[PDB]
Amino acid sequence: MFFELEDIKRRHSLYWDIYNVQGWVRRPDSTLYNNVKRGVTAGVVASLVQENITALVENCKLLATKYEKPQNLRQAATFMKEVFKLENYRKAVWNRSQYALCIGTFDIGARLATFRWLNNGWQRVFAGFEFNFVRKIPTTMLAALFTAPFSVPFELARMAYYGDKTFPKELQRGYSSYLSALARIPFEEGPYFLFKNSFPLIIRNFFQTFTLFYTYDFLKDKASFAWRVGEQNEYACKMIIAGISTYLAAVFSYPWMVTREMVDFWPKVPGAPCTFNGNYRKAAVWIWYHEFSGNYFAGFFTKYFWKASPGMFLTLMLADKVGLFDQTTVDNFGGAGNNSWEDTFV
Amino acid sequence: YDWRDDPKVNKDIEEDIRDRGWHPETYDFPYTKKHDDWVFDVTMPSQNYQTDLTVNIHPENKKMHVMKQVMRQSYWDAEHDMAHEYDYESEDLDFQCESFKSQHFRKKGPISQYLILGLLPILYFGTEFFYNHYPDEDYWRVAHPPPLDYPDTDDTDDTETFKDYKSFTGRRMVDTGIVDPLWYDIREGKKVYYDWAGVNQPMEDI
Amino acid sequence: QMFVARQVVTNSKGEKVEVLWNAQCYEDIAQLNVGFAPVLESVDYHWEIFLWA
Amino acid sequence: ILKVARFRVLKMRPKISTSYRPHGKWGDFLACIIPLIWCINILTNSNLIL
Amino acid sequence: NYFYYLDRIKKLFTYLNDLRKHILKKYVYTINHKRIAINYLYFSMVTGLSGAALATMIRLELAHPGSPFFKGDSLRYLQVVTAHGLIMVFFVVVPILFGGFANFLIPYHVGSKDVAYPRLNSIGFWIQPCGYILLAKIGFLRPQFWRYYDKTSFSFPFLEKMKYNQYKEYKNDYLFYLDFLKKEITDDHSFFWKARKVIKLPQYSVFSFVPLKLMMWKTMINYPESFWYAASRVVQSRRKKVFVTKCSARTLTTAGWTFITPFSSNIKYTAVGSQDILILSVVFAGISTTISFTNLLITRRTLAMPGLRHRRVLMPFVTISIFLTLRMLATITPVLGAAVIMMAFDRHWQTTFFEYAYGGDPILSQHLFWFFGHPEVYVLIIPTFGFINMIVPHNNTRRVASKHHMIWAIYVMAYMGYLVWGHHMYLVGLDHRSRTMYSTITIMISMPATIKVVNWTLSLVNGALKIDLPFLFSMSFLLLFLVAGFTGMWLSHVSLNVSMHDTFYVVAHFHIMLSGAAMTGIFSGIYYYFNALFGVKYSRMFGYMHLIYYSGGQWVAFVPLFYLGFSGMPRRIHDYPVVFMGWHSMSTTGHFITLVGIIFFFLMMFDSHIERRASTSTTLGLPRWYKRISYYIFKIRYLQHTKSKMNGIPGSTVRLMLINRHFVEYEVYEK
Amino acid sequence: LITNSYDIVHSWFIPGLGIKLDCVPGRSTHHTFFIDNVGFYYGQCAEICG
Ligand SMILES: CCCCCCCCCCCCCCCCCC(=O)OC[C@H](COP(=O)([O-])OCC(O)COP(=O)([O-])OC[C@@H](COC(=O)CCCCCCCCCCCCCCCCC)OC(=O)CCCCCCCCCCCCCCCCC)OC(=O)CCCCCCCCCCCCCCCCC
Ligand SMILES: CCCCCCCCCCCCCCCCCC(=O)OC[C@H](COP(=O)([O-])OCC(O)COP(=O)([O-])OC[C@@H](COC(=O)CCCCCCCCCCCCCCCCC)OC(=O)CCCCCCCCCCCCCCCCC)OC(=O)CCCCCCCCCCCCCCCCC
Ligand SMILES: CCCCCCCCCCCCCCCCCC(=O)OC[C@H](COP(=O)([O-])OCC(O)COP(=O)([O-])OC[C@@H](COC(=O)CCCCCCCCCCCCCCCCC)OC(=O)CCCCCCCCCCCCCCCCC)OC(=O)CCCCCCCCCCCCCCCCC
Ligand SMILES: CCCCCCCCCCCCCCCCCC(=O)OC[C@H](COP(=O)([O-])OCC(O)COP(=O)([O-])OC[C@@H](COC(=O)CCCCCCCCCCCCCCCCC)OC(=O)CCCCCCCCCCCCCCCCC)OC(=O)CCCCCCCCCCCCCCCCC
Ligand code: HEA
Ligand code: HEA
Ligand SMILES: CCCCCCCCCCCCCCCCCC(=O)OC[C@H](COP(=O)(O)OCCN)OC(=O)CCCCCCCCCCCCCCCCC
Ligand SMILES: CCCCCCCCCCCCCCCCCC(=O)OC[C@H](COP(=O)(O)OCCN)OC(=O)CCCCCCCCCCCCCCCCC
Ligand code: CUA
Ligand SMILES: [Ca+2]
Ligand SMILES: [Cu+2]
Ligand SMILES: [Mg+2]
Repeated sequence: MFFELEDIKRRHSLYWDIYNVQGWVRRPDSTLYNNVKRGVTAGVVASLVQENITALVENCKLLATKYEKPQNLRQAATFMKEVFKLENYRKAVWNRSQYALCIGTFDIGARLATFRWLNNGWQRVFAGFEFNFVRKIPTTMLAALFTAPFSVPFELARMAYYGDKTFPKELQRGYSSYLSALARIPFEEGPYFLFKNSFPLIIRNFFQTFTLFYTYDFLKDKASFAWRVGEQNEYACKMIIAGISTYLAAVFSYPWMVTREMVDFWPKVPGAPCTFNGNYRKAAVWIWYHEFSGNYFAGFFTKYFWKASPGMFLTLMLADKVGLFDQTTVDNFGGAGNNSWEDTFV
Repeated sequence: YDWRDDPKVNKDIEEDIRDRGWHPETYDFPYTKKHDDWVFDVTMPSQNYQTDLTVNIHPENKKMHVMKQVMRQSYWDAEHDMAHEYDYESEDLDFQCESFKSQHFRKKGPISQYLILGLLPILYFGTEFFYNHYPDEDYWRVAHPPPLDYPDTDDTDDTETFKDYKSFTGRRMVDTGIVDPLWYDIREGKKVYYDWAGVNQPMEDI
Repeated sequence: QMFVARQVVTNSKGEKVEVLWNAQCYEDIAQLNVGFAPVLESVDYHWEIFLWA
Repeated sequence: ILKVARFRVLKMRPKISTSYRPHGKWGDFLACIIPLIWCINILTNSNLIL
Repeated sequence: NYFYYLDRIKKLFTYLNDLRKHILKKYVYTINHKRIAINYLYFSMVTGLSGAALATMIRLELAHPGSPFFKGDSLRYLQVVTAHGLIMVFFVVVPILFGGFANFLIPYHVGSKDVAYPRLNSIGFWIQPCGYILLAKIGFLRPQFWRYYDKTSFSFPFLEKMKYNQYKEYKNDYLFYLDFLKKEITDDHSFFWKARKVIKLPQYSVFSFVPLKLMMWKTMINYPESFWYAASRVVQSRRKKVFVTKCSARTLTTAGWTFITPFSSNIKYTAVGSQDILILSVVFAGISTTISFTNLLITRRTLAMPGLRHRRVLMPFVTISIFLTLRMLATITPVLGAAVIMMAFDRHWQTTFFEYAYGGDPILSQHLFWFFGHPEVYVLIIPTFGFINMIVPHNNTRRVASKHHMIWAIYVMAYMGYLVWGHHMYLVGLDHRSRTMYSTITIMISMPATIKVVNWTLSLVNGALKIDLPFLFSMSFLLLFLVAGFTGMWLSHVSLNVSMHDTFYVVAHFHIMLSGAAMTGIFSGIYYYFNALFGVKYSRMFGYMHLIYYSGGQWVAFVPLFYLGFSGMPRRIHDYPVVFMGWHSMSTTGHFITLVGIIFFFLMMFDSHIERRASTSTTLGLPRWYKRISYYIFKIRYLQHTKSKMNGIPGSTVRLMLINRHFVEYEVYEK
Repeated sequence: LITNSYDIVHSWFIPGLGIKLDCVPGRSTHHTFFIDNVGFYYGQCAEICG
């Protein structure tokens, strides 16, 4: 009627089942405003700590490259004090703090909001462990894919901002700050300048968000026997599960990010065609099929782990605290649990 | 000769970097081509420097060479293979020829069908449950509580339960704590479950 | 995969003969790589293990 | 388990296994003491209950 | 030419027709053992998925009390449980080992152009589908197919023939036909349905309740279908209560995979239907087995290469185990056939073989079945030991430890398992003299199993280890077997067996054995012969995921079942006390983890063919380093191969500097 | 205890006492029953019956 395809609306009759629970019921708190608010709050807080840690570590490396590393506790204390008062450190903290606000609000918040939207209604089994977690896999996969490319425009803007500072005055844009660079790049180089050859970031974000949210949600319920039967410390178990979740996220995410080094940084054989033709996707496929894992796992900690994992770990803890991973559990033999009360005691 | 089939001339052919240096169309069946041999000057010098006091080998300074991809498995030639296997019924003697080229070699073919193989557990389970609606059509549907006093009072018993909770006995039982609080409210002709009941509202009667 | 080494040995009759060291498998002809090229990869796949019976 | 996982890999310390054939003759009898004790314990406890 | 496009199409039709003949000749009409084995493996995957689906139905029903899945259909659950057991035993493990592996490997390991009976080998494969369908779909199929809300009263009156019986007499005796026609017509050639709803309408003295779809004969006359559409789901009324019966006939059930009498062999309890199909299908499977081992055993005896005619030691352990199991099947198959045939006679002819009233022996049925029953499970497991015995020496570059003793260890288990069939009948009421003999021999069986375990452990020491995915599966197989056998030895404890009989402890015991050990060995062989089967190397990534998830699922799925068994949960019960919610949810979770492992396995095969890369033997042509010269030759080539594989990545110095100076994001410059 | 069955084989199971008696039709199996404590025990049949 309105166009070539017609969305036919149809009515149906009443249908009900013996049990009204353990299926999909949308929680009242699962709303666009509430989910977005919680996701943004958790992401911003996690991002601020992550970027502050990254700035501190890199400033320490910068200072150590010109001065001997600490020899004892006293030397370590003065070394940290000098790093804190470094002029470069203060500027880095300010700029990266802005980067954290943008990333935590548009990328981590979007991931959490989408995850809550697609996975709030999966009820768990009363007095038991949630089975049929396979049903949640499509939801988490859908959320991960949908929110995967929400960080590339900011990350490329960050790289462009920092890469501009190192050019001569004639060739320097002169960005006032990260926010100014982000607001100017779209109108100067064009929107596609913030998305060209974004495969390494997109796949990295997908493998980070999917295996972090899903593994934590799965582990937080399946491993609950530790503090439900073993009387172990619930918070300690959750911290351990979060630690496992972030470590796996880093392991599954770093190899795809190594494509940047192989394609661009590895020296090129004179006269021979590029091993990967300058295509990151082909390099990722090569990494996927490579026999030796250690070859592309090198530099995992010195390059990527401490820049991403601390942020992911905090995000899970913050998300759990606010209640993004909280599911509804009700007795299936209760009043609302089932529609057949004649066999709940007989 | 056709330039459309030549990767060098036709730029629309997407080269596979993972198959560089391997041409399945050039295989022999039986494969009788040597593509590996002693390789030096990469990390171990080909010349002699065992007793050269003024020369010391530094293997860390390895120059980068062309990537060597793993050998690609042979790809079938439909017309050639079908003719090779083809035998004339009542015109060919039943025998095996001396030549070893008559051996029937296995060559990998289209990969599309293997996508269904990878998804077979999903496809099979979907057919078993969703397509056949096993064990019933309601198990996999999103659960909805029955409407108010539907289908009959003997089964639903919403009104009587509502009165029982609102009665003196019901309040006392809730005070004891053995009986949980009421989970639905009887509105003006409709039953509405509280948001804490953790259940969807009953489907409309139409 | 055809021969893993070779040597030249003078037999008791004074003639020099070539001796080749075949590649071997652990009791399993299925794992044995039947090939006719100086290549380690298992390229040839045979439907009839014994072509001539 | 610790020894195999630490030294028996090709990288660390492979060993040239020159032995052609096994020569055990009574290792089975010696090893079967442990399961034999298991059977004795099962029989003893079971019978006392019976 | 004016029909150039048509000519190209004509070539396409010729290509398709030629391809059709090529496929039929090469994959349908072929007698090649390798192709038959590959077809066997694909059939096994389909049956394995069917068995997995049946297992999922069982776990979902057992997830929590109240029958969330079958909703009170106790009979339907029992049929599904029996289908799961029979399909997995006779149509998953058996086709994989004796259908795919035996056909693919025996010619390699005996030196034969083909099996002694290429026709029988092809026949055995193409006969499997019917048996699989019969034993797998019983859960769906019932003699009472219609649901509880189908108004059969709208169709049965049409089927009734006694209504017109009065006309039958006059169709042959015309003398009084005219007098009969002169009677009063009441319900001749007419249907009247009594009121189904209370109606108070004084206006009308009669009401019509004919089915709506049967209202008009103008459309029914030319429709070539039975009058079931009228009665098929034409009423909105439903009752969603567990206590509401879904099947009117309470006898439409199955007696499990053990065929316990008189429940299995009397129509009063297990009425005609699925039970009878299982009885005949079992006889059908036995005859299929008769063709299987007859072809393979004669192939070894008549076509084995010179020098391996009688030296069982030289052959690989998988082949040794397969032949021993085939001999066991031949010895035990007739016993099962006779017992199953007697069950058929009792149900239909009422021969009263198992009726105590007039000399029948109900316990005789259990004796005959378990006499074949226990050797069957031993037949399933013995081939599994072969995979580890071949893989470990291959990757360890070392001879297997005490191959002769391991061969005799399995043999003693094979022919001593014929005197322990009664440990499944301790509580039936047999004489203590027989009871003690079964217990005493059963515990003694533990010793040869321990011999293999120590030999397996000793094969991993003092060698050159080459870690590979098949090796990892072998370690998982070893870990599962240790717990599996140990639990079984406890079941030999007579006092404990009294409490643990027909409980989930036994269910846990043999799932760790069959699902745990046998499947891990099967997957271990699949990765060991992946190049020989598919012609391309497997993908290690999805292979590792399959190993971790499949192994993890089996432990999580079946370890809690031991806790349930100790608690005291019986078997074959779909609704249980609330106190078992916690562990059943764990058991269901483990099954889904195992299913995720299965998903990875299929993704591994799909990914491998996408990679389509030629495989390279790990031994490099030197399986054994019997002399230092051989070791040097391997080292020289191994280092050269590693250099070639590393020829395309930057050196250590370049990689380190790139990693060290990767960070390029700073604020101030100019030094 | 004399255990028997009317129609088919059943199992008189009491996990608390660890007693499992198979009630087989046509048999009059005799068992010894001795509870050495004052207690209340439940049970469920442990043999497929229908
Ligand atoms: C929600 C769905 C959930 C489903 C769950 C399913 C779960 C099970 C399966 C899971 C696995 C699925 C795998 C799918 C196949 C992947 C194949 C692959 O790897 O190669 C593809 C492609 C390979 O391309 P290539 O030729 O090799 O180029 C290599 C270069 O490195 C990189 O290529 P490039 O540099 O040449 O191009 C980069 C790409 C960058 O594109 C993006 O960043 C956009 C996201 C999609 C990119 C996907 C690639 C392009 C595909 C074709 C066009 C897509 C259009 C957009 C998406 C909808 C249609 C799919 O640029 C473009 O295509 C054009 C960009 C245009 C400029 C930016 C403008 C953006 C829009 C702004 C206005 C509108 C929005 C705001 C205003 C709203 C109104 C108020 O790789 C990728 O782009 C990334 C693949 C990563 C795979 C890992 C899994 C993550 C997948 C994320 C994709 C989807 C993101 C969300 C959008 C869709 C849902 C809303
Ligand atoms: C339970 C056993 C009972 C039987 C005992 C029998 C006798 C003793 C065992 C036999 C000897 C095995 C020796 C293994 C260690 C080898 C040396 C070493 O450090 O490894 C690095 C070595 C790579 O070093 P490279 O050659 O210098 O690398 C250079 C290139 O990158 C080339 O590298 P690539 O191309 O090969 O790629 C390597 C890449 C690809 O490889 C992988 O990712 C391997 C994936 C294996 C998955 C299965 C393991 C369990 C996964 C976790 C499940 C949760 C529960 C675990 C605990 C309970 C169950 C065991 O992996 C990595 O990135 C490194 C892997 C992590 C190394 C772990 C370091 C400690 C090893 C010592 C034993 C650890 C035991 C504790 C449990 C396992 C901890 C990992 O990795 C290997 O060769 C692969 C094996 C790695 C260890 C896993 C295998 C042993 C565990 C078997 C468990 C069987 C049950 C499985 C089902 C479980 C279900 C819950
Ligand atoms: C149920 C029972 C389960 C039993 C089995 C599991 C238990 C362990 C079994 C025995 C094996 C482990 C013991 C031996 C090795 C121990 C590690 C070691 O010596 O290597 C050090 C190595 C560190 O680097 P590096 O080797 O010293 O190199 C330094 C170079 O200067 C610069 O480095 P680079 O950038 O050049 O990169 C070098 C990196 C090159 O890159 C790689 O090789 C990385 C990829 C390695 C393979 C990954 C797959 C295999 C492992 C997972 C699957 C099996 C385990 C399953 C566990 C189940 C849960 C119990 O090299 C390596 O890391 C390779 C060697 C060590 C890792 C692989 C072999 C050991 C297995 C993994 C141990 C760690 C497990 C963590 C939890 C796992 C949860 C699933 O690894 C670590 O330290 C990582 C583990 C500790 C992470 C702690 C933080 C995690 C949470 C994030 C927190 C974020 C901040 C917030 C803090 C909040 C606090 C309140
Ligand atoms: C942007 C978002 C993404 C959108 C996705 C859109 C597409 C759907 C998703 C597909 C999956 C994509 C993800 C990547 C997976 C990786 C594989 C892949 O796709 O790589 C590219 C793949 C490359 O193909 P390849 O297998 O590597 O080799 C092709 C070269 O031509 C080989 O050269 P050659 O000369 O050596 O061989 C010539 C011919 C050799 O000819 C033969 O061997 C003839 C075989 C005997 C005669 C019967 C053939 C027709 C029946 C199918 C086979 C049935 C038996 C197997 C049972 C399972 C069948 C699924 O090769 C074949 O074998 C071709 C037939 C392959 C049959 C296997 C199944 C194909 C369908 C795959 C699933 C998607 C469709 C689902 C619905 C339909 C399912 C059937 O190219 C494609 O994109 C093809 C897509 C699949 C075929 C089209 C299906 C359309 C169905 C529409 C309805 C029917 C209309 C036509 C019937 C007549 C009018 C009524
Ligand atoms: C592959 C299948 C398979 C295998 C190999 C076995 C092997 C054994 N089985 Fe089992 N069994 C079944 C499948 C199997 N069984 C099935 C399906 C049923 C039920 C059928 C039905 O009713 O439907 C059953 C039932 C069953 C019962 C009846 C329980 C009951 O009904 O009450 C008994 C009783 O003793 C038993 C004993 C054994 C013994 C002693 C072994 C021995 O072969 C095991 C010998 C090995 C060992 C004993 C291992 C020694 C251990 C180590 C070396 C490790 C030690 C380490 C530690 C202790 C840490 N089995
Ligand atoms: C080989 C035999 C076998 C296997 C593998 C299994 C596997 C499983 N079984 Fe079963 N089971 C039995 C044989 C088997 N079972 C028998 C004989 C009974 C007794 C019945 C009775 O007494 O009535 C029984 C009973 C039984 C019960 C008792 C029900 C009741 O009494 O009420 C339960 C309950 O959960 C159960 C669950 C499972 C689960 C979750 C698996 C999981 O392990 C399933 C996961 C799937 C697989 C393990 C196979 C997947 C296959 C492939 C992926 C294809 C592979 C193909 C190639 C490698 C080429 N089984
Ligand atoms: C090893 C593989 C099997 C693994 C175990 C699977 C067990 C369940 C059967 C699923 C089989 C297909 C795989 C789908 C997995 C993801 C979806 C899923 O698990 O669905 C479950 C869920 C509904 O279940 P739920 O309501 O939670 O059950 C309790 C209610 N009281 O539903 C949802 O969450 C909604 C999902 C919507 C999309 C599902 C698409 C499935 C398609 C399957 C293939 C269909 C093939 C059809 C072929 C037709 C040919 C003509
Ligand atoms: C759940 C069973 C099904 C899953 C597979 C089981 C495989 C078993 C293999 C044997 C080795 C593992 C240990 C046994 C399983 C875990 C413990 C368990 O089953 O929980 C029961 C136990 C408490 O039980 P109980 O003492 O009877 O409590 C009575 C309360 N009135 O609980 C406790 O005391 C808590 C102990 C938890 C230990 C978990 C170890 C395995 C998980 C992976 C490693 C986790 C490492 C980090 C642990 C952090 C703990 C703070
Ligand atoms: Cu009576 Cu089971
Ligand atoms: Ca239940
Ligand atoms: Cu047995
Ligand atoms: Mg019993």
